[PDB]
Amino acid sequence: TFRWLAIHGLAVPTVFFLGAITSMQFIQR
Amino acid sequence: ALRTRLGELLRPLNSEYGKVAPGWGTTPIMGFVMLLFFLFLLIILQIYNSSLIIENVDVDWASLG
Amino acid sequence: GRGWFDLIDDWLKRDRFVFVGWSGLLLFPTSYLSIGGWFTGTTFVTSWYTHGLASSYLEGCNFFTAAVSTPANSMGHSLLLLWGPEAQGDFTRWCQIGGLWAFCALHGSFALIGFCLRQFEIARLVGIRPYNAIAFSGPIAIFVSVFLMYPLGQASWFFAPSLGVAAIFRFLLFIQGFHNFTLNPFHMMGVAGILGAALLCAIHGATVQNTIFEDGDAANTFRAFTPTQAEETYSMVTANRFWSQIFGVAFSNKRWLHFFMLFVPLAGLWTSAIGIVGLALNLRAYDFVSQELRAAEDPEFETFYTKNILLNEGIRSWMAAQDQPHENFIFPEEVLPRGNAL
Amino acid sequence: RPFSDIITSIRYWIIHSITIPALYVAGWLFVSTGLAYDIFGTPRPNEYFTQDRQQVPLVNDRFSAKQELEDLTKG
Amino acid sequence: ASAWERFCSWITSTDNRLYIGWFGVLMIPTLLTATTVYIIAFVAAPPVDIDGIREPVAGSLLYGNNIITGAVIPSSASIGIHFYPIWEAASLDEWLYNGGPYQLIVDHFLLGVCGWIGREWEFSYRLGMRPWISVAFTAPVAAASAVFLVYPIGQGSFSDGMPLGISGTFNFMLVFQAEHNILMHPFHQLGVAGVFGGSLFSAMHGSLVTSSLIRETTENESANYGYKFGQEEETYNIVAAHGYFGRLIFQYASFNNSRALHFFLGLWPVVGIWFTALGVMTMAFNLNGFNFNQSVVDSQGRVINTWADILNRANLGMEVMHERNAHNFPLDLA
Amino acid sequence: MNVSVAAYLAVLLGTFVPVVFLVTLYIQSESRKAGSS
Amino acid sequence: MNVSVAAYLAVLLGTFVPVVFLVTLYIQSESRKAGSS
Amino acid sequence: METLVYVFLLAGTLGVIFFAVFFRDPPRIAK
Amino acid sequence: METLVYVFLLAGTLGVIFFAVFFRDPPRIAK
Amino acid sequence: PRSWLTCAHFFLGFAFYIGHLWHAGRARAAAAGFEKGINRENEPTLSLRPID
Amino acid sequence: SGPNPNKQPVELNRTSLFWGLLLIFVLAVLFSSYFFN
Amino acid sequence: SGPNPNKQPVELNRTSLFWGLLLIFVLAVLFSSYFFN
Amino acid sequence: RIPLWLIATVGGTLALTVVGIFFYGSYSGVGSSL
Amino acid sequence: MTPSLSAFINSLLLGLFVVVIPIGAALFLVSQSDRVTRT
Amino acid sequence: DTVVSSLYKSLGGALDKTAVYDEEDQLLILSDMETFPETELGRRRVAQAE
Ligand code: CLA
Ligand code: CLA
Ligand code: CLA
Ligand SMILES: C=Cc1c(C)c2cc3nc(c4c5[nH]c(cc6nc(cc1[nH]2)C(C)=C6CC)c(C)c5C(=O)[C@@H]4C(=O)OC)[C@@H](CCC(=O)OC/C=C(\C)CCC[C@H](C)CCC[C@H](C)CCCC(C)C)[C@@H]3C
Ligand SMILES: CC(C)=CCC/C(C)=C/CC/C(C)=C/CC/C(C)=C/CC/C(C)=C/CC/C(C)=C/CC/C(C)=C/CC/C(C)=C/CC/C(C)=C/CC1=CC(=O)C(C)=C(C)C1=O
Ligand SMILES: CCCCCCCCCCCCCCCC(=O)OC[C@H](COP(=O)(O)OC[C@@H](O)CO)OC(=O)CCCCCCCCCCCCCCC
Ligand SMILES: CC1=CCCC(C)(C)[C@H]1/C=C/C(C)=C/C=C/C(C)=C/C=C/C=C(C)/C=C/C=C(C)/C=C/C1=C(C)CCCC1(C)C
Ligand SMILES: [Cl-]
Ligand SMILES: [Fe+2]
Repeated sequence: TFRWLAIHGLAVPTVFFLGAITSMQFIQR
Repeated sequence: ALRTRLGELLRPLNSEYGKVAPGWGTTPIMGFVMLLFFLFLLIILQIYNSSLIIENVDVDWASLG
Repeated sequence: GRGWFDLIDDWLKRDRFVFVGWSGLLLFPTSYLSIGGWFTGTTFVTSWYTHGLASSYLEGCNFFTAAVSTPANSMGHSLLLLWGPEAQGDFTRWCQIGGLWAFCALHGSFALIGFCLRQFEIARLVGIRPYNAIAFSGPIAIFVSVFLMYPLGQASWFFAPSLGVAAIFRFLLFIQGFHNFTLNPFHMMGVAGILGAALLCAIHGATVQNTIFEDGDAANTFRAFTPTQAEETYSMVTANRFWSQIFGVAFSNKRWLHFFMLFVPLAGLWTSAIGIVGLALNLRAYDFVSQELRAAEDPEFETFYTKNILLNEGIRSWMAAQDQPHENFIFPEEVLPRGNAL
Repeated sequence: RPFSDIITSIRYWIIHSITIPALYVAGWLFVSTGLAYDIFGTPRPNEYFTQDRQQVPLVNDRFSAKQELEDLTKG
Repeated sequence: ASAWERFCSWITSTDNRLYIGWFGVLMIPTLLTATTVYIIAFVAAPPVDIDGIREPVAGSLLYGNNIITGAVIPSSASIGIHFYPIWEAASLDEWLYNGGPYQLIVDHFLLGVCGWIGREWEFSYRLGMRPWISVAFTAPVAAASAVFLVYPIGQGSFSDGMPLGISGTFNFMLVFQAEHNILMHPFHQLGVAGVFGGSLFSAMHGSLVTSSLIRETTENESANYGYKFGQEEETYNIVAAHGYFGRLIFQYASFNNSRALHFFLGLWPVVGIWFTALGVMTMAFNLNGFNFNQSVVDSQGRVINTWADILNRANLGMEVMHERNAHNFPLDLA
Repeated sequence: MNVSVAAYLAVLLGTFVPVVFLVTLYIQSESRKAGSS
Repeated sequence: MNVSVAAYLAVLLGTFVPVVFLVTLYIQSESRKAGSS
Repeated sequence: METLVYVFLLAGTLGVIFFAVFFRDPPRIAK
Repeated sequence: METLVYVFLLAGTLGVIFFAVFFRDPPRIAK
Repeated sequence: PRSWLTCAHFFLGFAFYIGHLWHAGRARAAAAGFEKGINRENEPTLSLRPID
Repeated sequence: SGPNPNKQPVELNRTSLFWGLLLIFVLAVLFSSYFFN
Repeated sequence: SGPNPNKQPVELNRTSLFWGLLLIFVLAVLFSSYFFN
Repeated sequence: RIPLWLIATVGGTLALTVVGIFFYGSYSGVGSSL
Repeated sequence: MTPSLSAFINSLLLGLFVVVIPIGAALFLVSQSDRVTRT
Repeated sequence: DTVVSSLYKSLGGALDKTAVYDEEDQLLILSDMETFPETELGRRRVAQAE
């Protein structure tokens, strides 16, 4: 599970933050 | 090569080069004291940093008088 | 292998995709906690309560203007522990006083320590000399001198380099305007090391790629190399002749060449670190006193140095009000140093 | 096993036709809910200034920083 | 068996200590002229009216400068980018008043470095080595042409080229940042990536080659003597360095091929410096770096500052203080 | 120019002492090489 | 007391240059003697 | 007078460069 | 400041005398 | 539009000078027949007399 | 106490001589303008 | 034009070193009081 | 089973789409001067 | 005991029970389970 | 076993007694230089160079 832990510790925050950023593009003041 | 009085006096203090206790020896207590000294250094660092305010410990020039 | 310490050592030093090692117990958490922290601070956390700025993608900033801004100047040099007397365990107030910068910087220092320890560990286990761990000492010196010792010599963490792109550009121009760091001979030695290292990289790459031996019949010559070959893939003699008769001098020894390639950037970084350590205490090579006195007594004596001093005065006066909001600098238009027209 | 050997496997994509978009949308509702502004204290577009607070807010003491932060962020 | 043939053989001779060649025929006189005039003007030259406002600026050692403040001042702004040789001046004194030595040195030096590019190609052809070291040299030359020639052409004055000094170089930097915001311009950022990556890869490559040196030396002897010039065998274990670097980061990142490694070494700084030279060439014609000033406004619409605005404050201070007596109108269009 | 006066000694001797040190280290070494033969 | 300023350079360098010359001539000779053996 | 020192130092650097180019140790292949 | 130079020169002469007395080349009879 | 056109065509002119240098050098090397590398058998430098 | 077995020769080849001379002269050039002030 | 047959070594024994150092230092001592003025 | 060239094509297309959405947000809404 | 001292002691306790002890236990269990062969 | 006995003040170091002499020579630089055989191409190249 160490491979899983490393790759997913990198990935899960990355996709979460990318979704947040793509949403943040539409805040529209 | 040369033998001297002070050399003879101090020879027992330099006669056990390479003598090693077998195994881990005193390493556990070494690590425990390492932990304690780390904690002490952290305490005094946070005291002067004023992240650890101790009563009756005023870290300031004005504490002198 | 039997003992518990031996078992942990055996597992940590296992040959897998990502080498962990004992240093990994210090690198992987802190490094992770650094990088995500940056990605957190540059994405959601603001500088509104510390600098008066927006510094997150949420506030509207882009990759350039987004940063993890330094703490407030009132914080001084506090460690800004989340449990400390400033935030007192409150995550929101901690992020609002810029404690996330302290988080990122203090975890990054230990991440650099862990990575240098990783270099030492892998060099030891593989069984080569530890020259890569000593070359990373240059970057360690840069980080320590610029992000830790400089603010620790100044009033607070506020004057440290805020972790960003536009933030770093502001740090560059601030340091120039207030310290005149281009005139610092140690900065000069550092930029010499950096540009000379880039020069060495470019010349070495071109020379090696252009004195390659013909080890194939393909016009594309990358496939004509084998990793395990015991033959040099390029002519040292031909390169030596080329550079000797073009430039007068040339490397004749590969080992000297590759140590030189190491030494130049590392020496540059350490030299510039000395200069920034000097700048921490305002011990700055700001001025040449002889020219200042001559220009004071001779109003027709002008040099590019004096023009740079005037530019530094302009930077300081026109930047202080918005760059140090905690000082509450109100400079009227009367006192601001200006020129004719613009 | 090698990276390309995993990526072209169908099982990989049966897993990640559902797992990846789930968190990609979780971030969307993280910020669209306004939850980020509350966790991280970031002012919204209508919170940089307020009545008697048409100037920049700044913390001017180390130890009472939380106190003046509430005082400034009473809203 | 003809005099011209013997002359061509001598010029293209691989037996001269320093190769001349046909590009050297143009390089050596031009570079020697530039060196001579630069040395003479740096040690002793009268002050130069750089800004065309009858305010001479001292750049020579004899007129109260040190090595750091000394410079060959750019030409007068009154000249513009008109050709200003010695024979176009009423006297040599007024040739020196308006900074003609800068034009002379810059023209001869640019021609000389072009000749250096060509001469690098030439020797390689005589050697039988592959070309392209010359192509790598172009990146440094391109930057020099961008600062010394293209920026005057775009701005329209040789006063705008970089001074041939150290403090004048800093002055040119600060004015360029004030007027163009070069730091936010992405080509300069690519150049910064180029030089930083060049230093990184130089340190890394040197460290790994020095770290895996094969044992060919005794303990009371420098390790460099383990390599003999012209030897056939490799002086270090590529496998050891490759494996160490693979364990350091991950296996796929490492360059198992040495030729690809050295191509990348030659590529990264050359492309970075090409990009930053091109960036200066484009800001010569006033295509400036990014301007995110007042890009964040609240719901009411008032500006919330960003780091771009705080950088703008420094740029504005430099803008207002540069050339205090030269501008009579609010816009710095020139 | 109101320049310092010990700066002359500083520059000249800080150039001279290392320079003569290097020249001595070179001459010693060469002499030894010649003496070996 | 008011004294010259280049006299410092005169004295110090006129002592230094011959001294390093003598030291170099000695070390070089010794190195050669050691190399012969 | 500092121009004397500056000129002397620059000339010395140029002389070291000259002697390094033209009086180098000649490269030769070992045996 | 000249007292510094005078003292340094006198001390250097005394040091040369010391090294000449105590680190001389030992006289030995040839064979 | 003047800035756009001037900057673009100055960029492309410099880039095509670089392309000229690359292709002219390669043409000369390939015509002479050493665009793939130095022949280990007949290296020209080893036949040349040493300088200095 | 007799001859020391740890005695070793010391060397500085000509390339190193030129490198050292260049370093010292360039450091003098760089720092002279700062020492004079 | 090849090796010169007129090449000869040069020496300065330690007694001569001390004599030269003493001469130079004493000349400096004597003439410093005249150079400073 | 899925050809890796198609996977690379679709993945690069999606990544470029995400970056272009970032670019649009750069020319629209908060963070844009308008 | 001031609030800062209580916070410091609590920080030490949470550092133990959230960082040091979990990582150590995981290392011990994984090293005891996944063992090298022929040591 | 006792408290004081547990620390084994009496037993030298708590775990320390009867120490062995370490054998490895820690101040030892390896000297196994490697010989690379001369190829025929190498002989041809040095012949041309000579
Ligand atoms: C490699 C691991 C590692 C390292 C080296 C660090 C290092 C750091 N962290 Mg931590 N951190 C880690 C993992 C790590 N962290 C992890 C995994 C998390 C996520 C849960 C965090 C979350 C975190 C936060 C949220 C913060 C830090 C902070 C810090 C800094 C302050 C440390 C401190 O004083 O803590 C306290 C001291 C210790 C933890 C050491 C404990 C020593 C022993 C084991 C205690 C023994 C108890 C003793 C017997 C008790 C008796 C009572 C009394 C008499 C002594 C420092 C740079 C602070 C920071 O960066 O502020 C800007 C901060 O706010 N970290
Ligand atoms: C020719 C132009 C030139 C050059 C080459 C340099 C060169 C330098 N300058 Mg600069 N500088 C210049 C012009 C130039 N300057 C001018 C004109 C000014 C005045 C406006 C300045 C003002 C200036 C200042 C104020 C400072 C410098 C500094 C430096 C040094 C930076 C070293 C470095 O690589 O830091 C890069 C940083 C590091 C190597 C630290 C560690 C980096 C770690 C390893 C990064 C790991 C990242 C990790 C993988 C996570 C990534 C996450 C991802 C999402 C991003 C270097 C000597 C600094 C200095 O002197 O420091 C001693 C400094 O503080 N310069
Ligand atoms: C750490 C921070 C940092 C870094 C890394 C850099 C990096 C760089 N900056 Mg700088 N810069 C900084 C901060 C920094 N800058 C700041 C804060 C500012 C704002 C004030 C600027 C403003 C700025 C400007 C305005 C410019 C730069 C430029 C550059 C580049 C200079 C090197 C170059 O192109 O050489 C390439 C090589 C050469 C220029 C040398 C030419 C060599 C010739 C061909 C031969 C010379 C022969 C010689 C005369 C004789 C030989 C003698 C013999 C005896 C050996 C480089 C990318 C310049 C650039 O990009 O130029 C294109 C530029 O114009 N920067
Ligand atoms: C800005 C320039 C610069 C960067 C970005 C950089 C980055 C890097 N250095 C590395 C290595 C090296 N760099 C070297 C020499 C140099 N490095 C230089 C300059 C740089 N080096 C220079 C000039 C030299 C020449 C001396 C060597 C010799 C090595 C390596 O061996 C090593 C490597 O493996 O390279 C492939 C790599 C691995 C570091 C690591 O794992 O740290 C561990 C720490 C981590 C991951 C946490 C970072 C903590 C930092 C300090 C604070 C937080 C930073 C934020 C997350 C991001 C800030 C963003 C900014 C916009 C502000 C990485 C690519
Ligand atoms: C009147 C006058 C004269 C006017 C002058 C006025 C003026 C302004 C003066 C300038 C003053 C000046 C000189 C001051 C400089 C001060 C300064 C900042 C000094 C920095 C010094 C310092 C200690 C810095 C530390 C960093 C440091 C170590 C940098 C060194 C930089 C350096 C020399 C790098 C190498 C550069 C270089 C040209 C390399 C060439 C190598 C080359 C020949 C390749 C050969 C080669 C390559 C191969 O790949 C192969 C395979 C083979 C075979 C081979 O051969
Ligand atoms: C027709 C035009 C001709 C113009 C030619 C001009 C060439 C200029 C020569 C410079 C070389 C200087 C001596 C370097 C020292 C030297 O003798 O090196 C010689 C050295 C030879 O090394 P080898 O590999 O033989 O050494 C192995 C041994 O060292 C064993 O360890 O080669 C290099 O390292 C040179 C590469 C750096 C070359 C750049 C040197 C720095 C140049 C900066 C000069 C300062 C300018 C300031 C002036 C005020
Ligand atoms: C912060 C903090 C506070 C207290 C305790 C706690 C442990 C929570 C601690 C630590 C938190 C941590 C470690 C959180 C983790 C967050 C992490 C790892 C966030 C990282 C997110 C990554 C992001 C966006 C990446 C975005 C990448 C982008 C655009 C890339 C751009 C690109 C795209 C999209 C396509 C091709 C071109 C290119 C440039 C490659
Ligand atoms: Cl005007
Ligand atoms: Fe190499």
